[PDB]
Amino acid sequence: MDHLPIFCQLRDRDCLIVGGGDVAERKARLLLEAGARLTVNALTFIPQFTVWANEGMLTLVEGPFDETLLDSCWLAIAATDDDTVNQRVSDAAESRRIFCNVVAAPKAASFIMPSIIDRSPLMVAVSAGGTSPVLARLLREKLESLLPQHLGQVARYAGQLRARVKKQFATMGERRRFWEKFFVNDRLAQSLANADEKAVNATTERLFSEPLDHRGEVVLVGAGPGDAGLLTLKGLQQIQQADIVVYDRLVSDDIMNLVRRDADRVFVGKRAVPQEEINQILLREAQKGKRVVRLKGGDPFIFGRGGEELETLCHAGIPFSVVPGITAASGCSAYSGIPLTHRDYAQSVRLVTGGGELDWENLAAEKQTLVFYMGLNQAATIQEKLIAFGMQADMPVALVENGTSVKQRVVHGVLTQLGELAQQVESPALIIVGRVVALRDKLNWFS
Amino acid sequence: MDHLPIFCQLRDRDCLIVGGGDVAERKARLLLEAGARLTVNALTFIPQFTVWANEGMLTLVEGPFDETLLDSCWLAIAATDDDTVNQRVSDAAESRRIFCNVVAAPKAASFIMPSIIDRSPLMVAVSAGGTSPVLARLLREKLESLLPQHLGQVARYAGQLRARVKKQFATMGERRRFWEKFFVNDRLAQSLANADEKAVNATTERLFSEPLDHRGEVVLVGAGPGDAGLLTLKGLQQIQQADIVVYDRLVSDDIMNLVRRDADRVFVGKVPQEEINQILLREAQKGKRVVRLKGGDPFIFGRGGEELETLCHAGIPFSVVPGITAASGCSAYSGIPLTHRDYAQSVRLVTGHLKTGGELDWENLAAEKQTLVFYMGLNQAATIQEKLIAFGMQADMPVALVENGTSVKQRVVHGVLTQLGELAQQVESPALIIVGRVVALRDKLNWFSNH
Ligand SMILES: Nc1ncnc2c1ncn2[C@@H]1O[C@H](CSCC[C@H](N)C(=O)O)[C@@H](O)[C@H]1O
Ligand SMILES: Nc1ncnc2c1ncn2[C@@H]1O[C@H](CSCC[C@H](N)C(=O)O)[C@@H](O)[C@H]1O
Ligand SMILES: [Cl-]
Repeated sequence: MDHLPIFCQLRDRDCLIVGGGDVAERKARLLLEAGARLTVNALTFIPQFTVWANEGMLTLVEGPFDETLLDSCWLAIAATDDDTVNQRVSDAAESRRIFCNVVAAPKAASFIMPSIIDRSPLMVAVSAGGTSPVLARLLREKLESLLPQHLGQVARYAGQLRARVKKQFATMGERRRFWEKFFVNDRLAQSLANADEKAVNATTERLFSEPLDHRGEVVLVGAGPGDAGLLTLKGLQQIQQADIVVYDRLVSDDIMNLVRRDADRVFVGKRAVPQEEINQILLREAQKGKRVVRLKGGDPFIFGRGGEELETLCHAGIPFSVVPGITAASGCSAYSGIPLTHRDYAQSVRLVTGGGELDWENLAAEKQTLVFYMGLNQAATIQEKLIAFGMQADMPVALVENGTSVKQRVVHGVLTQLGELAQQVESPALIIVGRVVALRDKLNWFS
Repeated sequence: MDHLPIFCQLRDRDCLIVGGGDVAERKARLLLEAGARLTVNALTFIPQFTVWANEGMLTLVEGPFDETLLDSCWLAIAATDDDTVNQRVSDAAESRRIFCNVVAAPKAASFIMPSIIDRSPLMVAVSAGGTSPVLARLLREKLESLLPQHLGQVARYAGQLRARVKKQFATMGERRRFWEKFFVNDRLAQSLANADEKAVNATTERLFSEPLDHRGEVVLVGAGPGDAGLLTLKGLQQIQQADIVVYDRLVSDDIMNLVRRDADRVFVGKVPQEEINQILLREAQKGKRVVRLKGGDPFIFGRGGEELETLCHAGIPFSVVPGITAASGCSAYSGIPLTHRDYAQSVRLVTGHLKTGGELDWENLAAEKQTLVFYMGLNQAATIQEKLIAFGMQADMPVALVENGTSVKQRVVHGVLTQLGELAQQVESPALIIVGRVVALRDKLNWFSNH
């Protein structure tokens, strides 16, 4: 430790930036977010500064550097392109004992500005002293993955709640157990972000009433189509906080390698298990006060039977939420360079499954993009019917298997070849029909 | 933000602690490790101060608070059990514009001391600012598990190499590609921790020798419909590393706070299409990392094709990260599942207005067993009501408009088809129109909020 990190309260304190270009604008925004009473000294300003000055948000002083602008200041920043000026500013502040930063130069400055993760009042700052700014960027990326946006909201609420955390919890050990289910109860977090100050109470007293070991909720989470990068932030946060993960084949191992190692896993997909057993497993492991995560390929509410799994839980009074995901259509479209819409090619995208019967004349109408989920088997009779109902036989067709994954296969061509091309693939695969499939020869950036 | 974190260089700068107990000792240890010229001024001192002064590491002043002792200082810590004394200290630091800390009063004074995770020269600082100390330790301990031990050695060796990297690579782009390869090299990390110099050099020489890609790139990122938690991991990596971010009206302020602070942002809302094409094409010419940040998914009514079509021929590398489309987002947050059993066998994503001429194929849209989702159809609600009824759709078919779906300003109004026109008047862009029997599932699956 040769830098001491301190968290400064800058609201209504005079702070000086010397320089009027892009780098000053990024430091000025930073210091404006924190409530500095800010002056900016420069030989000229990029328009964004003249805007801020008109909204009364800071003060501009045009001209050369005047060291008297430091007379009543608490922090200084050199952010010009002239090392002579920066050196003058740096030297004017050391004799006044104003902490000072030189953007150009970590050395020869009395403070360094780190990377920040803002969740006010909660804050995390990362630096390595000027040695490795990229490595701090990498740390900041990861930390932004991991901290819910609304954690600051719950941070705050914990404030005037420490009152009650003693007249209903005696030992410091149980006191921390409560605190631990507090900061992870996203139903409280969403309730606070959405100002719903009755969902907030109903969950505040459910936290003081229910036994200390009970945290029973269900979270339906979309895994996305296969690529672990295609998970959502809230999705990742949720599978970090899960007591149990109930998952099937359609969830990739890359996604499962993200699930906390000290967490129960129930494999529920197939081997070589009807819907209602899955419903009972979820119900069962939630009534035991465990935080359940149901992980499903793609998006839960698109052919995932997500609806069925949540109406089993609405009977028994079990909280739940849904974190959506990338359905296969979106992924496969993007990772094969076949946009579902483009210009006036198609007025509508149709996501269709493969009792009752499919309406055939509807599927042949022009100005559509047909996307068939679970249709490899019925693929034979699909080419027959579309031709029989008047679709042009030169209509491009594409089948995308293991979309977005490091083994993705794409097979394209023409509607007349549809039956031949469906043997060349296996589940999970997507049939895409329409004129946009011709775009892959210019847009395919994956293979 | 309520505090601005900075990292002070304390070597040879005077600081005052006032008070002399177990608290004062802890802060004094912190300031001594940071190389400060320390004065402690207290009425009595626990033994640890006595020993520190013996070895000539701080100056002791036994007596009541001496304001003049501030006159030379960069930081003051008030650390006594007397609030009256602590405030006199805070008031003397304020008149001299010296950042001051009061251990008993996080809300008074000028700076707060965070918890520290040392991986010197790597440091992570955590604080909830006094509101939550429990979450501080809970976060601090979790962070302690994520950062390896050898992260310090990698970082120390990175600074030693920083001079060589600046002479050898000319532009900013290729130093960036050097450092990205450097910090994800697990072999190079183990060789430093094992103090194996022959292996450090071998890997270092090969790295300096690799040709680096000088080209820029453009990445279409789907921002999702609004909630910042619905961005994808890949999409966070792109905007956390991007040089320029071209964004539009339909990207929320919460998503934009996730862009790298030292990147420039160009707005394209209210600008036509062929201009966006060129501004992208122009900003990628400088060989920078251009992110085009689009609400929703970029291939569902975002004209992501038009943008990338230029660059297949202009020799620019590009790729696309998909996003949560407004349909998937609004369904999950309205309680309205898009499919369900055989309520619907298919889901239609439809545009609200066509290319001037051309009529929507209402015969097709009117078909049974499908969920209908109209994008940017608000201003045409009344005609969708008419036409659908004209082409067979029943009258009591439920409908829902999800205005601003997935944000904290989300409104949802529902009804039946014959009310579609008046429902649209009490909503504003951006809104989605959902039509079909899955809308009835709302009163059982709504978990988000009663608006
Ligand atoms: N990675 C993938 N590549 C190609 N098709 C996929 C896929 N993942 C899922 N699918 C398609 O989706 C079907 C599973 S049923 C629905 C999947 C999920 N609810 C989603 O939103 O995508 C499979 O039959 C297959 O047609
Ligand atoms: N958060 C939101 N809530 C409701 N409708 C939204 C929305 N975000 C986008 N939309 C709809 O999308 C239209 C723009 S078209 C671009 C959307 C993008 N292709 C996607 O996948 O989402 C808007 O007119 C609006 O009708
Ligand atoms: Cl650094």
